Amino acid sequence: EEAPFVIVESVDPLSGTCMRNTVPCQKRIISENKTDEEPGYIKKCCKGFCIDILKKISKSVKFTYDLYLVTNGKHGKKINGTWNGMIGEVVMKRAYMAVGSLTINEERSEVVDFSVPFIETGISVMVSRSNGTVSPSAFLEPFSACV
Amino acid sequence: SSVDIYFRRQVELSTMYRHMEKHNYESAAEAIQAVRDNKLHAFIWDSAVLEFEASQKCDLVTTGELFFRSGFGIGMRKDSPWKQQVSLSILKSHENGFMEDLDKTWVRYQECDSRSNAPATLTCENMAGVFMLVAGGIVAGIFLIFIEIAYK
Amino acid sequence: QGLTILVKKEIPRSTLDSFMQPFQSTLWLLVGLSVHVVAVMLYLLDRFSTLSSAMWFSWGVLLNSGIGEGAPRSFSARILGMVWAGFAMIIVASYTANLAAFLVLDRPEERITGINDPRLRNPSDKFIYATVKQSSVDIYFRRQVELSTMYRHMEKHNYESAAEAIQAVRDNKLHAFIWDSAVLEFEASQKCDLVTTGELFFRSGFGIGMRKDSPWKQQVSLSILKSHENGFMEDLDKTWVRYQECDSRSNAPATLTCENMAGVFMLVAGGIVAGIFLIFIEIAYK
Amino acid sequence: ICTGPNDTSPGSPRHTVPQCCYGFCIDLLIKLARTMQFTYEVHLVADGKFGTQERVQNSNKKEWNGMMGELLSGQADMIVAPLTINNERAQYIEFSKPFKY
Amino acid sequence: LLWGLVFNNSVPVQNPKGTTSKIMVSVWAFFAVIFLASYTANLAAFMIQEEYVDQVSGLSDKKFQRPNDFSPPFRFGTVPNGSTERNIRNNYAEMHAYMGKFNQRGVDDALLSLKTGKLDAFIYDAAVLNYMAGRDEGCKLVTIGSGKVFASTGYGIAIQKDSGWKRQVDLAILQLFGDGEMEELEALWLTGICHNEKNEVMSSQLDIDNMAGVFYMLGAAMALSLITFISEHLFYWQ
Amino acid sequence: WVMMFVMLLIVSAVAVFVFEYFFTIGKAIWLLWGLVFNNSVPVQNPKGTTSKIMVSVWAFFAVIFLASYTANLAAFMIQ
Ligand SMILES: N[C@@H](Cc1cc(-c2ccc(Cl)cc2Cl)cc(CP(=O)(O)O)c1O)C(=O)O
Ligand SMILES: *[C@@H]1O[C@H](CO)[C@@H](O)[C@H](O)[C@H]1NC(C)=O
Repeated sequence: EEAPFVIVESVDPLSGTCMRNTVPCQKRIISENKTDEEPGYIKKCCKGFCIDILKKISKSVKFTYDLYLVTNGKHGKKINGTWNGMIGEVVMKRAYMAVGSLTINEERSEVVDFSVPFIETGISVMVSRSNGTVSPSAFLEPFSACV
Repeated sequence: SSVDIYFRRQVELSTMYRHMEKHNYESAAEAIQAVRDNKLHAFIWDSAVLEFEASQKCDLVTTGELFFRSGFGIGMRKDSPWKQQVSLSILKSHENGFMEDLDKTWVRYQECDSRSNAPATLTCENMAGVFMLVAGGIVAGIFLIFIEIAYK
Repeated sequence: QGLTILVKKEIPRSTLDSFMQPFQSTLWLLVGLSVHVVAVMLYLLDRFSTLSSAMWFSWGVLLNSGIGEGAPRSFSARILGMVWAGFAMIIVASYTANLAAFLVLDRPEERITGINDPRLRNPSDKFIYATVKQSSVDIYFRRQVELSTMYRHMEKHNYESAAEAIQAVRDNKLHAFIWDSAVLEFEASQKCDLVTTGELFFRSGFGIGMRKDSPWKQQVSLSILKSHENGFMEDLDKTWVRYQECDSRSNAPATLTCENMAGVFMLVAGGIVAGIFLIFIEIAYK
Repeated sequence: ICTGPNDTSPGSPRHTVPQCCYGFCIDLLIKLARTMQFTYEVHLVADGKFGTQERVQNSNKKEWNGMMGELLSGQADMIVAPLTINNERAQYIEFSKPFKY
Repeated sequence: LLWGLVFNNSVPVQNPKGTTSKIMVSVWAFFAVIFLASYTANLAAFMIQEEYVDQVSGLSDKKFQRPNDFSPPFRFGTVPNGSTERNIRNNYAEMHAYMGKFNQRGVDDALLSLKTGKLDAFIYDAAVLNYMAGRDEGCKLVTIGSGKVFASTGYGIAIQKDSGWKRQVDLAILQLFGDGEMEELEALWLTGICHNEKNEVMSSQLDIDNMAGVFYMLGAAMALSLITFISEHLFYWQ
Repeated sequence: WVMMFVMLLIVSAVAVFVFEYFFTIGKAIWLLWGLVFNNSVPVQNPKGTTSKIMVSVWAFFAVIFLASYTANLAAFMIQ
């Protein structure tokens, strides 16, 4: 949930759920763990683009799942030969799959295994739009050479 | 091909498919020469094969909106020992910058460009009325001249 | 009936500052010099082979006034004056043409094309739309999901009764309103500064209410159907709705007015002024 | 040295004659070969089609066409060519990662 | 006389006698009043143009490889400390360093620097820009076409290696592609407002660059006039 | 549409009574009317080098006024 691909919406006390094209998701958050304070609590309720892919896949291949957020290291960035975050969680068997914003590259195709890409992406450029102008020779347009 | 595979197993395009079955061609090399002869009015294919046309020739042009999304790939029988090494060597060729070099060498010429098709300046074949009337004026003069000499 | 939107029918009023608008403030200067340029250059090519006369001719071919009587007598000066006339024609042709092009594309706004308009899909503080609290419209929007953001926006403004929403649209405190078509259409006809956006929405039909399992149900629901072939409901319709007192068609392209042509009248007044000065200078030079 | 069968268009006796081919895919193929030590040969499809399933024999037996059928029949080994990626072919064949979106 | 009549009333003229000629001339005048009308009319069509976005190639074009021909505005920018830079920092190292004077913050502080003329272009990930292009209402800010992206990769699902689940999720995703569902989610979630076409914008004031052509012809006529004055003045031996 | 006419009358009156200062009493309205719509007929137009400028100002105004009319009217012809 570092993206407009998947979104977390804080839990609703008006009903107790979301249930509108949404799904629950945990966050076993540990913080200020200087007194061995046991972690965990239900953070926001989840929904987003990758989430819908998830649901439809689950109903088409018949499993069930257990969504929970990461703690540290948003994506995989190796440090001292170790993976932190969404790729560690797959290499330490503390998970089975990881969905969301997660690109593809050799540096990851040895630790984890990858699915078929479902979006295009890469490096591209943004520009602004130039207003419409008039040729320096407009005043000769409206008559073919003969006339 | 894959396009008819896409249209058949689609249902909202039942009538579309029902229409196409009567005309589909043998290979794009024929469909292009059939569009440039006005024996056809459209054609549907893989974008990256059309875009090379709008650039080499420049009397054809596409209609922008990007359709069903895919990606080309290589084919190997299921469970072959070569699979993993190949699918790795590909990914190498997308950060060292190799595929960009192949791209530029073979596609992306942009030799012809289109922008704001002109509002079609007039020409010699429709202003023909006024020149006819001035000629006819020349004629009538050679008649109505003598009538003066007579009335003199 | 169904649901529609009720917006304020803007009165078209063409935007135009002054007559200089089709020319970049430099181009005026460029021609105001080049005229004198060609004037002087013409004054020579007749002596070396009438100065005031040449200046008149030059600065008067462009103005299309017949004032000015001289004429180049050379060969060269004639060949110049011809293309000078041509260029003067081009100037005015281009000015009026570009003015025409600007005056076409100057059209006021775009009415909402229904619910599929993206202008509604995205909330903005510069565009407020509401309904009546605790009705069927909010029931329709709540239990819909694609309209989650829509509903999330509306909750902050919904009104108490259409009698307030209409008086709030006709005061530009609001920009839209959604309700039962057959209640809006009576508005676009009684008053005629409001008009709807056509596209018919979620479909329904009014009805009568009785507690479940009442002895009156069947007879009532029969007597209704009688009143749709004898022709009774048509009579009620015509008596109460369908006045068509005001009609709309092809909102005009907003004729010009006294408040934007004010430039040229200013310049002719100023011309009157300068005359009362430059008159005496003549008497002096006499 | 492109070993092509299509000296003439289909509908006439074919006299498979050597040709030569080049372009995007041939360059990519040569890169792969240098990377993984192959020795390749190339022969063009005898069908001139991409390939799809179709009933035959006035029956319900499902067979493919063209180069896809030439792979599944072991007649070929690898399709280095502009071949798309879909579900219906994915159940008989192994697709590399995509090399052109 | 006739030249004057075609363009517009210029000067007194000793025009005709000869009551026949007093009719030929009128025919010509009618022709002129129609010809000028046709010109003024059709020219009012050539003055409604469309917006214009430049046809720039990918990162490989001259505008970045040799960013010193038109020195002033070349402002390829980026965002610091991220995966975007490294790919640039490993293929265009010099063109990486040049960008050092263009580090933005976040992404909004960069999208703004394209509406206030501080920057030329901007380099970032595709699928986030595209969704961000459909955000702003000022459609004067829209990316270049696809097929020009540099390092085409995708988005994927991470599976523990060697699992048997892999084959099935692949076939399932190709299924979602197969029956048009993916477009439904894509359209509901990513594609926003600005899938529109370039407007017919009325021009601004005509300016000297636009109308220079008439002035060059005016000057050329001035020169030709000088030349004829010279040629005639050669007549001092007769 | 009538401010034009009132300016017309005013300028004509001041024109002749400026011309007085260094055959042209009502021939003005003729001249100016012609100038507004388009060239109609010979006119004993001015003397009085000042008036030879008031008239030119009017002519400029006319060449702008006719342009505005022809232009905006080309909008009312698309229904
Ligand atoms: N997708 C990449 C990570 C990754 C993510 C983003 C990103 C962040 C926020 C949003 Cl809302 C959208 C996007 Cl796409 C951007 C980049 C590019 P950079 O961080 O260099 O600016 C990146 O690498 C992965 O798979 O690890
Ligand atoms: C284009 O014209 C619009 C008109 O409002 C203006 O806001 C914008 O700044 C112009 N852009 C350029 C690059 O001149």
